[PDB]
Amino acid sequence: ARGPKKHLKRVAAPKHWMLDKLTSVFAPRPSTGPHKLRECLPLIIFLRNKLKYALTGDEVKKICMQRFIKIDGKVRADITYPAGFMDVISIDKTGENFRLIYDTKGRFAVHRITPEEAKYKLCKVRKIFVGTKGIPHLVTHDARTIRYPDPLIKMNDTIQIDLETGKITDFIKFDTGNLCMVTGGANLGRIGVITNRERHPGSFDVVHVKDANGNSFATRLSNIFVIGKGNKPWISLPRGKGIRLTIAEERDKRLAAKQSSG
Amino acid sequence: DIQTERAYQKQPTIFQNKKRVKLPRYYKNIGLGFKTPKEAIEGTYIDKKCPFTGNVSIRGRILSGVVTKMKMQRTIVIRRDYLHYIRKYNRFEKRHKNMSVHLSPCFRDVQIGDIVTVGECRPLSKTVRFNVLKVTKAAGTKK
Amino acid sequence: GISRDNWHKRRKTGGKRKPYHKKRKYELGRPAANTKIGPRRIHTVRVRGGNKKYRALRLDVGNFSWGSECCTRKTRIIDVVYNASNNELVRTKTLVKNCIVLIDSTPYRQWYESHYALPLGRKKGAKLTPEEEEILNKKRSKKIQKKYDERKKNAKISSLLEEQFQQGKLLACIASRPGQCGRADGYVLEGKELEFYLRKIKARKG
RNA sequence: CGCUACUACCGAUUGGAUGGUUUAGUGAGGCCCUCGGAUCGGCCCCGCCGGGGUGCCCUGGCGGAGCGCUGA
RNA sequence: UAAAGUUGCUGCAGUUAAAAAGCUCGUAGUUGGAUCUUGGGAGCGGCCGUCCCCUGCUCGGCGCCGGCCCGAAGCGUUUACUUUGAAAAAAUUAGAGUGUUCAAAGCAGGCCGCCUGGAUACCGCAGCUAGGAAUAAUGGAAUAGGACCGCGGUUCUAUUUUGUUG
RNA sequence: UACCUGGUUGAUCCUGCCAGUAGCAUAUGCUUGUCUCAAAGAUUAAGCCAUGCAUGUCUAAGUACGCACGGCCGGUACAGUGAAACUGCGAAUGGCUCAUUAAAUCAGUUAUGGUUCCUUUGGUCGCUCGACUUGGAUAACUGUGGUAAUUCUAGAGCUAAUACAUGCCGACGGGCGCUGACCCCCUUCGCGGGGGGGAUGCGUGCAUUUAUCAGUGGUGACUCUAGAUAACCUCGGGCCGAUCGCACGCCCGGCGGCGACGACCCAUUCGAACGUCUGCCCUAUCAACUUUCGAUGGUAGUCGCCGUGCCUACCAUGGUGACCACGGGUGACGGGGAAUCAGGGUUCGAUUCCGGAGAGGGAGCCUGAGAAACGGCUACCACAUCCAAGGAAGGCAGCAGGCGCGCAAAUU
Repeated sequence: ARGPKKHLKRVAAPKHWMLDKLTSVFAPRPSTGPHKLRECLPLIIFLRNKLKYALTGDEVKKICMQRFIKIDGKVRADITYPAGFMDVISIDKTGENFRLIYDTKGRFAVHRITPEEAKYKLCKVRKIFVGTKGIPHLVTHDARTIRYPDPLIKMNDTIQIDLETGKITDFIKFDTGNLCMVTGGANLGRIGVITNRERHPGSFDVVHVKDANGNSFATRLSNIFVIGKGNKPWISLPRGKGIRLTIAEERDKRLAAKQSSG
Repeated sequence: DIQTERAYQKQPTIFQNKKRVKLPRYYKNIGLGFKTPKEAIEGTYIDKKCPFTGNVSIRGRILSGVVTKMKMQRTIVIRRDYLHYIRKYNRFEKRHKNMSVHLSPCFRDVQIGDIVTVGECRPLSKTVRFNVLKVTKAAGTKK
Repeated sequence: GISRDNWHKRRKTGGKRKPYHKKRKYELGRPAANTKIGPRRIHTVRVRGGNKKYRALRLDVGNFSWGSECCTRKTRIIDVVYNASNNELVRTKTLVKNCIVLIDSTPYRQWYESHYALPLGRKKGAKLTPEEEEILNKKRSKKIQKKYDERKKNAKISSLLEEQFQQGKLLACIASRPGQCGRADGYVLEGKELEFYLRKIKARKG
């Protein structure tokens, strides 16, 4: 191509959207925004595939242009707006609030949060910058340039912003024994305490993470997010709790739940 | 001794015309735990493409090879021998890729056969993308 | 047009390439500025990304820096003397980066004579008849004459610059690219640099 | 050796036809630089009279030309 | 494409069926003899089988009266090999679930609003990572510019130190 | 399912091939009731194309005096529906094809500390110390036209801006660097020594460009980020808002909510570009090739968005090769993949996903964040269309469709 691409093919769409094969040639190409193309979940796919409030993508145009949807504290009217990790979708006329947390499989799930929980969100910082007059700058994983932050906050720490004001309230520092949601790679959706940092000058630093059933696993430090100091998370967690039961144990629990229920 | 070009040769950073009443030398640690040599700091040479006393940063790949030619000026040809696996004939074949690599004149005593470590950087010339980081001398050759 | 392509030319091995695509845009050459010494003519060029780039074609002044005591002034460029790259870009007086140009001294001589309060240049025998900078050499207060005296103690300039300030023309090294930024900024040659470039101008002379 | 048939081969013909690369000579057209200056202005000038202030001045509508200046 | 072990790595042939150069030397290529950690200390099960151990040198915590026990970052031959880990688009293939009426398909569906699914594997080589050290290469001390020792000296120099300022 | 079988002989055992055997994917023959999916002008000609269509677009919110429609509390302009036209944005995606292309493309793998980036998202947007809203064109409109002809346009009369231009007030009262009149206090017989206030003037924000000095935050490492000094400021000219809409209020004219649009710079996103390591088919009846029209280096420039022989000038004589360079061929776009397949393999991949390339052949450029764009423009070469013979117009390897080519492929 001799400029930017404006279409996304249904087949070339990321697997974690769980778009079917047969409905359309094209997938909703996420608009440019805070989250990456292959790490986001467009508003349309949340609004008509996950929750099924719409039937078509013209229904999603009617929902969003009534201004009933409010992603992380501000009303958007774009059907292909990239809503990503830790974002809070507040559908206000229904009186509902959803956090985009990764399920134990790599998808984003329908995680309903309370109106009090929906007022703050947790943001991993990407870099520390010194602005034009000695002004310290954070940049979060969702492109928030927050200036005059606490000096103890360094890269790979998470900060708790209040949506309404956009100012930091608390922060977890990247230290051992802290909870870690894995937000990239094979372990996408795991939750466990950080047990080891392994430095690599030049190459990528890897981080071993012990789980709530002693299931230790590694991950590239790029693909890591700290969700609470020690063993207490600062968010509410979906069922499975990022523990990742095996396919043999999944089969066992699904079979036990079906036979016992009736 | 030096400055045989038509233009004046100097380090760009260090300023050498301060009012008075030995010139100071710019160097740096290259990173990756590779020691800046003595001849880089104590020496009087001036090379824009030295990874210790020049405008070049080592990033990405660290490789090695054997110094095979030293006839180009300020740069050498190394030779990387490896084994490619043909899976039909469940065996290896001996294959080589010789690459032109820049040789910083802080490495004053380098002979052909010496196992040199090289660092990926920005392209210094048409065919050069690698600076020499350290030289380990050949098997024996203490004399 | 005139291309900046890596594909039009042979490989390490000496094997010619067959070109797989026609000249791209971003693989671009624009004709050389070859900026001269004359009344300021600078042509703005649109470049990649809708950003601007100022082709100086004539340029007669420049913000040159006297790095010894860290002063810089807008000074007239009068002559190109020496170019290390091409010997024929001296006859055709083309300003490029790392040119050796004669510039005016009078902004620096003015600064020196106002800051140090000592007669610099000024061939021995003559006076200043307007009596302006003659009064700016004299007539200070109690403690500020002491400030000028403490400054005067360590106010020695090199005999090389003393000669050049006397003729009214310093040697300067162009540091900016007048082809690119449209400016002819630089620094004044001193110490080993000045001795080097005076030796190269002397060798070219005969 | 002889008859029939087929297939390649050789070669007189400084053979012929589709191409491609190229020495040399010419070289459309764009682009850049450079000199351009058709044309269109706006300005200072005095010829003409007011409103107002007091012959002088701040100005409002009508034309002139040194093309005088500079602009596109 | 298999059949074709009639292209032969697995895996073919070469006395006579087609096939070993007339003979020798010879540089790349390919392949290369043997040899350098072993006997144990400890426990469980019924003499045997699995398990724990045979390198040292800034800051901390099971602490004790500057040291010892322990953890963390770093230093610690080079690979090849093997094992693990990270990472690697989907679609396809393998494959989990699911009565599209069956099936190819599909990614849906199922309960008198709710309950779920949209798994997982594989992804040659090369690059990254941490175990193992048999096998195969490779290294050293042989005019000793060999170690590990504490010593005598020299040159440059963080500055801890003279109530504060030379 | 790890499979063979007929054929040289009078008969025999062999070698060995021919022929059978089963897919698969192109053609074609004959036959064809139901139903569900579904390939389909790739192979030959990236050959030529009639005709139609395939990229346009308006919200409360840039610009409404078309009476084309249309309400009445109008004189404090503009009710509202609104064609056209200006402005903005898009037209660089999508679609098609596989000609070129053999370390190229592409794949895994890294880098960008070597670059650019409309948009989106979040920052910034009284940080500079020095008009209660400016200028005059132009289009639709109206009206005279010309040519045989085109999505050809010319002259004249008007009139809009978020078009093109120009530009102030406020914050604003003062800080901070020099300057430096003046003046104060202490020691000395005094000069001298030593320490504070200070009129005036010159500068000062971010961005651009150069030089210097010191060493807030960050990396494995910057000549990083930030700081300070000195300045510079492209007249073909960085920013600091002369913009629009909703509901409108409180306050002795000031002050304010919720937006839309625009904007320097930073980050983010979408990317794109150029590099790292490794990997490709046949060919030796291709063994030496590359190099003063750059070959491999070095130095300094030019150009470029940046890195670099990318291109100059001057030096150096290098670089690649039996581990197959260089040249040639390819019925070669590459990959994910497909067919067969015990274990190995063999063959194919024009074809819906990713990446690349091209629009009849080369070439050049405009505009824009993005093009060397062809449903953009300018030539040349080729072929071809209207013509009143002066000229004008072209690009189906888009969807249909036609001709041609063919063994070979569907509805204007």
